[PDB]
Amino acid sequence: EVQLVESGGGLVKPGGSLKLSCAASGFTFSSYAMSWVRQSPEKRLEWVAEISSGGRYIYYSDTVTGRFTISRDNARNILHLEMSSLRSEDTAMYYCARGEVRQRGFDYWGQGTTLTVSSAKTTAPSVYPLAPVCGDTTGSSVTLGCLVKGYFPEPVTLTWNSGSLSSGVHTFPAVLQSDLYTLSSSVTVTSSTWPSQSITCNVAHPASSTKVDKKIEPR
Amino acid sequence: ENVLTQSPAIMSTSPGEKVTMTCRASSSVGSSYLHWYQQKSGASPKLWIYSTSNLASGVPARFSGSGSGTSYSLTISSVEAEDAATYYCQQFSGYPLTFGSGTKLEMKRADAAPTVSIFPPSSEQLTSGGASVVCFLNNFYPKDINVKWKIDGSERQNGVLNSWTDQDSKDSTYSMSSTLTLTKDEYERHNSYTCEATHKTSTSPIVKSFNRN
Amino acid sequence: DERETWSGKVDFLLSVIGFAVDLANVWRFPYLCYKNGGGAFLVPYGIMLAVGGIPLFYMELALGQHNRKGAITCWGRLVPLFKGIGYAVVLIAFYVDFYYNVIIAWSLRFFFASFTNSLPWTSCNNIWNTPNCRPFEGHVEGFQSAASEYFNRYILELNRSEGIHDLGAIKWDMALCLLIVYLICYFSLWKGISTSGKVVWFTALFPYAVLLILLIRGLTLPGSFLGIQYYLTPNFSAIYKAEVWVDAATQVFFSLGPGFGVLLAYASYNKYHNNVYKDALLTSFINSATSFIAGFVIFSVLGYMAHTLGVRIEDVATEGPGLVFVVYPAAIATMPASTFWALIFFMMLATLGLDSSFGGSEAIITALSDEFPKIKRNRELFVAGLFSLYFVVGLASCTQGGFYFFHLLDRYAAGYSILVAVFFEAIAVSWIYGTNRFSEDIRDMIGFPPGRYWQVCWRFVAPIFLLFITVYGLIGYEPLTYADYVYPSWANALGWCIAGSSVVMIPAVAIFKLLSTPGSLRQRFTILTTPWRD
Ligand SMILES: CC(C)CCC[C@@H](C)[C@H]1CC[C@H]2[C@@H]3CC=C4C[C@@H](OC(=O)CCC(=O)O)CC[C@]4(C)[C@H]3CC[C@]12C
Ligand SMILES: CC(C)CCC[C@@H](C)[C@H]1CC[C@H]2[C@@H]3CC=C4C[C@@H](O)CC[C@]4(C)[C@H]3CC[C@]12C
Ligand SMILES: OC[C@H]1O[C@H](O[C@H]2[C@H](O)[C@@H](O)[C@@H](O)O[C@@H]2CO)[C@H](O)[C@@H](O)[C@@H]1O
Ligand SMILES: *[C@@H]1O[C@H](CO)[C@@H](O)[C@H](O)[C@H]1NC(C)=O
Ligand SMILES: CN[C@@H](C)Cc1ccccc1
Ligand SMILES: [Cl-]
Ligand code: NA
Ligand code: NA
Repeated sequence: EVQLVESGGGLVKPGGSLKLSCAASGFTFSSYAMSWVRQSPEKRLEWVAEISSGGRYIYYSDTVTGRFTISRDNARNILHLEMSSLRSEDTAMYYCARGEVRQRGFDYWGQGTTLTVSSAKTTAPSVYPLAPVCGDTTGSSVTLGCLVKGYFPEPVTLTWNSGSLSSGVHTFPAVLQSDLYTLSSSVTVTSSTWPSQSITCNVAHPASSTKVDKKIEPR
Repeated sequence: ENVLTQSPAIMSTSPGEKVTMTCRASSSVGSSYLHWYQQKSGASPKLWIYSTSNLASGVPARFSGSGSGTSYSLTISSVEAEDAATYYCQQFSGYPLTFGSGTKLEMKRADAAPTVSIFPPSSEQLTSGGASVVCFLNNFYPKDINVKWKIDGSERQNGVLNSWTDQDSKDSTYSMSSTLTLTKDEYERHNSYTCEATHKTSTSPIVKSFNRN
Repeated sequence: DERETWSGKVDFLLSVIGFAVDLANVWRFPYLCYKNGGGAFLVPYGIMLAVGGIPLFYMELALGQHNRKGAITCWGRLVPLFKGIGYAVVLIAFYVDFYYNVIIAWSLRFFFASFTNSLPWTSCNNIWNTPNCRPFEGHVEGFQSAASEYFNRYILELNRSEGIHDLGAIKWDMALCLLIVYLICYFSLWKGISTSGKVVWFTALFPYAVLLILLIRGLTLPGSFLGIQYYLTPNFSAIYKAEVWVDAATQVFFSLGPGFGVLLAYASYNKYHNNVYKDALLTSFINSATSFIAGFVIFSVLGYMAHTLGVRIEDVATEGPGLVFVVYPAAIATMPASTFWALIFFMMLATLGLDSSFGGSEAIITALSDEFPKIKRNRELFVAGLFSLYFVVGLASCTQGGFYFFHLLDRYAAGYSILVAVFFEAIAVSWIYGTNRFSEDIRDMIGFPPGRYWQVCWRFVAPIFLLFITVYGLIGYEPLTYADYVYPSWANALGWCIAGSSVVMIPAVAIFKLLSTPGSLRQRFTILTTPWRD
């Protein structure tokens, strides 16, 4: 039925500017008011700005006031957020929501679009295999690993056998250290499953145009 | 600005029990202007309770809102595993609009010892000059756990990257990834490396080492 | 930024409840129920009230609070082409104060004469009585009642006047009452809603105190139930009648105060985030409820006369000043402790017109104050000059032929004038200004947009509802006549000028500043069709 899609956003240098767009469908857009709500990496929800149904009455938070401009296109049903002189504190995932009746709160939310403000340069991740020490053998089952280290910015796409294995798989969230993200993933398969078959760790890092699959051997 | 504070910050509960999370505002808020949102892990927030009482469409009757003035509360009659998420209270009473600090609801279960795995630096990494050791602690409860790195005889307190998985909706356990990064030249100067984690489950730590041999 | 504000909600509510509730709630509504066949009349009444009446009442209170300024500036900042509407609305209320205040004076006059025992209107034995006088109401015109001859041959002295051309001598006891009325209105609206909001605490609340007493005192009398039958006994045969739906539509519109700029003025002093939709619904209900309650008050006494006093219900059941100044007092005189019921009754009539007159004058003052800062800074002097103009011109209605002058303004002044005014108010807001644009204004104030039900009534129902009343009003038109006297054709024309004086302002101001601005339409047109966007 009702669907909201946030588009745009990505890495931006401090002081820079960017424009976010929200595509509204499934309802009359001119009727409902819209708002931008961002959630920081610390998971703190902060209301940014609200626009009227006709785009007349506008409200901003004291944080983004004067540095942000929220627009409205009722013809194509597109919501816009114009950012300028971006700071590091402005890094979060921005949400599109309505937003019409104050007493009903926010009806629907978009999937959100991520904005990262940093001076850090974009770098491709280095994928490393995790091969068990040799060896205690087995054992009921054996765990493998894939180390993705020194990349930026987020996100990264990590699966196993092209998403074939969803079982016994733990993908740990990235941890930013000195302007670099380090990520790792563990998969647990039976002793007869490996290395009898092929267990592959494939990582995808769109920012650097890095698509790399991998094979794990106990060499 | 109207500051909404929610407590407890994190909450563990066994399925079927009754949970209550509160909300407190700097200034008095209209009872019809206070709403609650449920945000599941890796998902967008969803309207849950509005006007302090009325539930939303799709929201089970187990949820109930209450409170007024500067104090509000969200209550779940009988908690279910699918009710585990972060809950945010928010007020439309006045601008700027503000969200509560949020209350993270986690499911409580039986204690389980972590399954630990240690991996040596990958040969692909050594050629780059760096050497990083990784240790996986999988499927344990509760969340808190402590990894300790030792090269040979002595412990190394720095150069460690820890990561924790969010609580899964299946076995409701946690997991940790501890990565110790070193230079290859400084890595090849020591022939032994040990990764051990002291959990609540055992009075003595689960330990696994490896040698360059 | 910025504007003076209310002393808190109860002041505003009582001002609106005060303005909305008047003698029309008493001498009119109950009569219509009787004429239209009882509680069945509530059906067309309630329907005409829901679709037509409230939405118009809601509308004015909404943009009244939203734009936060008088009728003149409000429509000037809304649809500058239609700014003339604000002018029309203001001078309509200006015409009304020339006459309507007289009713309050009559109330004070009867109040002064009711101090005594053996009330003067209870006997045909007096000096002003004709041989054709009767103890109570009848059929034949040549023979009137005792309470009727007192009002006509003593108070009004309308027998001296042969028509509107002869106003006779000025009656000073009546001029004294009118002056007393204008004084009360001056020390009320003196400092504005500061004092005004406090005074309505009495004028608005007092009538309900007396209503409760007369409601009990009425139902405590023999044949009181018989009157309630003639009042509420349903005939649903009238539901199919066209005139019934017209009377219900007419009463509902005139009972509420939309289009007078009074609601617009009162609401302009509201807090921007105050909830008007709650106030509009509340105030509306209290109004109709008061009429319904008062209905029991009148017909309980009316039925009492038919039973104990031996008079036909058709004769004693009437509308307008005749009911309150003649029929009802006649019944009170027969009851034990007559002097008490008479004193509180006439005081109720005065307090019923006072808060209604407050809003009328305030609509002029507030609309002008926002338009002209000169009379904004000088207040006490302005209202003094205004009420001075009222009193002087009002002396025409204090004459012996005063009623002939009063009845002329009653029919013509606000009757056909405001219907077209409010019709343009509805068309301007819903179409020129637009509904979607207006609905958004309310959402920013009360937090939520009006239901689509309200949007439909504003854009469609109201305009048809207004023309419905206007069309039938013109088709059922007749030359002005009172009793056996027929007004000269010049008198009729003099009233159309008064009725046209207001309405003509709309197209006039539309043309005036249409020639003032440069460019060429649509360019000149679109400038006047744009609201104030800064
Ligand atoms: C004669 C005395 C004793 C009673 C007077 C009758 C009115 C007080 C009642 C009768 C019909 C009622 C109306 C019936 C229909 C509704 C529709 C309703 O519209 C909506 O609310 C739609 C959704 C929403 O916005 O809530 C608003 C009130 C209203 C006009 C009611 C207003 C109050 C009314 C006029
Ligand atoms: C029906 C007869 C017999 C009794 C009527 C009682 C009168 C006094 C009742 C009816 C409706 C009532 C009002 C309803 C609305 C308000 C708004 C509130 O903020 C102040 C009190 C006030 C103004 C009430 C005063 C008392 C009131 C006017
Ligand atoms: O009998 C009572 C009372 O009636 C009249 O009084 C008039 C008075 O004359 C007027 O000047 C004005 O004050 O209204 C009064 C109403 O009673 C008569 O004057 C006389 O009978 C007496 O005063
Ligand atoms: C009635 O009594 C009042 C008491 O105030 C008095 O003024 C009046 O003269 C009396 N009526 C007469 C004597 O006709
Ligand atoms: C409430 N009914 C109005 C006719 C009363 C009024 C009085 C003075 C001015 C305008 C209107
Ligand atoms: Cl009425
Ligand atoms: Na009325
Ligand atoms: Na009144």
